[PDB]
Amino acid sequence: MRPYEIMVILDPTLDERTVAPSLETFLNVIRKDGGTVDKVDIWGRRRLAYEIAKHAEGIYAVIDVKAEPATVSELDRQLNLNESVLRTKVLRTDKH
Amino acid sequence: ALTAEQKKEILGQYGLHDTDTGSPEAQVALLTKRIQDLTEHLKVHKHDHHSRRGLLLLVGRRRRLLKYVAQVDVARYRSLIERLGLRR
Amino acid sequence: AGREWRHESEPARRPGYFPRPPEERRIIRRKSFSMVPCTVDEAALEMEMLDYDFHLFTEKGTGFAAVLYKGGPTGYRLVLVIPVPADELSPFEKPITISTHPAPCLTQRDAVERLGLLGLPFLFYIDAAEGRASVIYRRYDGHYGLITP
Amino acid sequence: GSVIKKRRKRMSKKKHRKLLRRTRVQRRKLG
Amino acid sequence: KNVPHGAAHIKSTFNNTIVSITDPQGNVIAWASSGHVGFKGSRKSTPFAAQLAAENAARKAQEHGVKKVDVFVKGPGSGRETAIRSLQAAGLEVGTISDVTPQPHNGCRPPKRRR
Amino acid sequence: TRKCVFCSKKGQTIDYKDTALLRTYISERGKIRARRVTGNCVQHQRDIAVAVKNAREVALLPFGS
Amino acid sequence: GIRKYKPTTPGRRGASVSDFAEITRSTPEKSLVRPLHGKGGRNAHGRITTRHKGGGHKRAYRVIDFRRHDKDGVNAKVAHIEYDPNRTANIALLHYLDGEKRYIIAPQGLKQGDVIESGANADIKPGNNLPLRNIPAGTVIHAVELRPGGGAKLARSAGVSIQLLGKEGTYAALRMPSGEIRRVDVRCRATVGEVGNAEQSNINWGKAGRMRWKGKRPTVRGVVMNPVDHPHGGGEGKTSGGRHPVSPWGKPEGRTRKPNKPSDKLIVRRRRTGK
RNA sequence: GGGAGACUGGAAUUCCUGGUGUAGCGGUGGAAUGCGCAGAUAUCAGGAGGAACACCGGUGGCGAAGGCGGGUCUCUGGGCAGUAACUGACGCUGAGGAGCGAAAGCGUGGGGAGCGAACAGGAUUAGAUACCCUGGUAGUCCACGCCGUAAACGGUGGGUACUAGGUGUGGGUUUCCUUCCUUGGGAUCCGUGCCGUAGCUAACGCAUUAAGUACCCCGCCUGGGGAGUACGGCCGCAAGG
Repeated sequence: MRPYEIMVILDPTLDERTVAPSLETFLNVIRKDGGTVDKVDIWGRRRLAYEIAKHAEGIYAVIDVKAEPATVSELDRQLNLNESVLRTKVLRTDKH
Repeated sequence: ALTAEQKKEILGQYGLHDTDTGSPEAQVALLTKRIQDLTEHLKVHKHDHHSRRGLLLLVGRRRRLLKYVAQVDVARYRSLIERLGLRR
Repeated sequence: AGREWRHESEPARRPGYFPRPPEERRIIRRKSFSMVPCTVDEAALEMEMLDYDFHLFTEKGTGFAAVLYKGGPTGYRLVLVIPVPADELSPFEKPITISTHPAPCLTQRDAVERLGLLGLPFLFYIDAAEGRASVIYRRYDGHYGLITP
Repeated sequence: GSVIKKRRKRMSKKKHRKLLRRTRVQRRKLG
Repeated sequence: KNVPHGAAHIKSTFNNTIVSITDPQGNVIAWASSGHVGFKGSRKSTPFAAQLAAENAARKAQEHGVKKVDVFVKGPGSGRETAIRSLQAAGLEVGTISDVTPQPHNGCRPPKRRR
Repeated sequence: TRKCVFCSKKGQTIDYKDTALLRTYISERGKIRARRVTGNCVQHQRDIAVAVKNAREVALLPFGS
Repeated sequence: GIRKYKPTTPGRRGASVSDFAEITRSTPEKSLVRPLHGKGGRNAHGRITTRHKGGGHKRAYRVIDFRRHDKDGVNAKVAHIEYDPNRTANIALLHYLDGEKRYIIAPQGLKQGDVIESGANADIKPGNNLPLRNIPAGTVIHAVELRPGGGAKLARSAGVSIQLLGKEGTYAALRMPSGEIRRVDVRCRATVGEVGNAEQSNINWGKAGRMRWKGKRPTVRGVVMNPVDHPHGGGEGKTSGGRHPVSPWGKPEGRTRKPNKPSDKLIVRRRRTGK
């Protein structure tokens, strides 16, 4: 179980009041995999430096997870598959 | 390489006493475990030649240690070979 | 262009100022000599003994900031913050002409960029933040000389 | 050292390579 | 048409200069080239040819209702200096100067060196 | 010369999230400033470059504005 | 993979055979097999319409489910992978959770014991079937329909895949295996992933016997024919036909697609040759 | 920037589509082939695709060598420092042998934007099978395999001990100026440069990273051509080694 930091940018059209619950469900799998701990922070509706997928503004979410690499990869695959997620980026908050 | 717990368990099972870590039996056991792990890795990545060179170095060191053991005490060499499955 | 050197190879074009590339160019000369109102002839005399090609003053009739410079063989040239004809301009005897374009409004970095991409010996402009006149020239050490009120 | 020796060696090697190119098919038919 | 405010695109290569005045939505309304003002061959790489082309483009934009323009220079320096000076000198007010040169992030292989 | 503000006892950690700490290290054209003009040590210069590139990848800094 | 025969006999010199590694069972499902008899290339009049057909090993037909539209929301488990003689691809046997068995062409990488789901709520793992509206752009699909309900028609061969470029309005632009770009309605279902048995095309058949077993009669060249039989026939000694190449019925070479077909409006750009 | 795998980011080139838009564009020492007038170049918007990763970026890091930098994740090798707990000479070298081995090249299957052997024209020339210009196929790219060569060079085999120093720079430990911020300075271990003693050399030069003083092991040389060629043999699909 290693710590990870996932930064996601979502399209601005969807309402912000649904970002926190919906993202919650996206973590449910990694919650039920191996007893993992999550910390979700949301600072969204910020204009991007460059246009991403015909969009200028985006919602930024930061998720601090402590989980197995396979679980994090599976979660990243699901997040990329979703059509309401413009981009994702996974970092390791360890020495790496 | 191996984690601390695997090294501890290998040393406890193969070490002559509860403290030694550089005894040729313990070194041979650790090298054999590392060799099997590296072989399992290389069965997937066939083109990782650098780790293959590292494996060759480990194999040579294990062979030299077995040579030293067989030169010092034959019975210990036979016991170690039969216990580790080490062909030679 | 630069590789290899021969006897007849074109000599490198060197500006009068020391290079001092954009890296640590800076602005380390800020004169504010005179802003007492003057006429064209008085401004020309203040030019001549200062041995400076251009000079920034404030005009008598307009009350506006202006810059005079040598207009080459045409004589002298006068540039104002807002272009006005000669009649409003205070009477003069030197043969000069007035630049029809107005001094534009732009920032410090934009002014440096315009000076670099336009290659003029100076740029006269109304500063965006200050809202007043300013003349930037490349100095004799490679820095930019920003003359402010 | 001087490149004269290298010039001699490259000339010899070049001539041998040209000869091999000229007689490739004959060597194949006799070999 | 009547477009009071537009942009100026100057492409100064090593052997030609092309000046185009553009309605800011990106639509070219009047363009003059170095070879369009009577030059041909190496003669059109000179700064004087750039001056003539810039003046011609300035007039061909001025009679179309263009008053104030902002310039986007581009290309290795051949006549950019004289191009902007001539754009100003033909009665066309210059708003801003921007150097937008396509700068690759080390992409594509350049042609082999000449000798 | 200049001081590696990170080797000091008050050296803030280098991250790709805090955008101001990186904006103070890139030129007005968005390019990464050289090491000599900054003065930081080689490890901190490399960390700064990596953070700048990551922030560019996550659309936090312009790609040469 | 591919297993190469040793050159023991002149008929086995360069021959090679498909290594049936993915096949997990040697028999088909008895309830999904229908009778099949060879036609010989002869139509309802008994006349030969397609030449070079006839003979060949007897084969049976396994009912393939090209219209997976009923079991939406019902998961299936891949029970076996079998060999279908009527197609180049291999077929997989599904066990739906309700108790129904079906046949589908096995996609690339599908393994025994995998879970196959379908419908709008399905995942994007290989083998899942879902309408093109729910499939994100850029993915690779196969067994694509042409009309909303007609069943899979495109990208059914072995190792063949279709790249979904993008969706606009009610139409999705697909890149066919031929390289041709076509639009199709978004209601058409598609299956995710490439088709398996991609290495099948590298088979060297060795001898005429293998082709005869596959059901291919020998093909006679036109220049060795007589002028009554072929336009290229006749002449003393070997010849090139003495005339621009033509079909045995005289139609000259060139484009034969009938112009102004109703489907011409749905084609973005045709395939290209010699580029 | 040690290696492998997977996913992915932006600038730029090319092409396609749609606007604005005209008569040139392109190229050179100078021009002409060439592109365009059927709407080129230029400018804007959208789309597709391939390759390489500007700034950081250097005589700086890693690797036995070849060599290795867009970002993130997974797996993995080596090195250095300190403590010195542990084994107790287990070390060095290594004929043959095995493995790795730039680029080019070969085989099967893909991909193909830019560059580009071959090949076409244009130009220069007395002649141009070239240098320069316009096009351009293999190839450069990916997967699995072959070959086994380079100015594969530091033209300097591996290990060890000793022999004045001075000054850059990378990594790690610690004492004293002490603000303890500061390349403060000192000490020490491991790298990587420059200058210079003794010493060595035919000289140039090397000089604690020896080409100095010595010990252990291996490879290689015995005038230049003929020739790394012929014959024979081994390997290789072939080129060839």
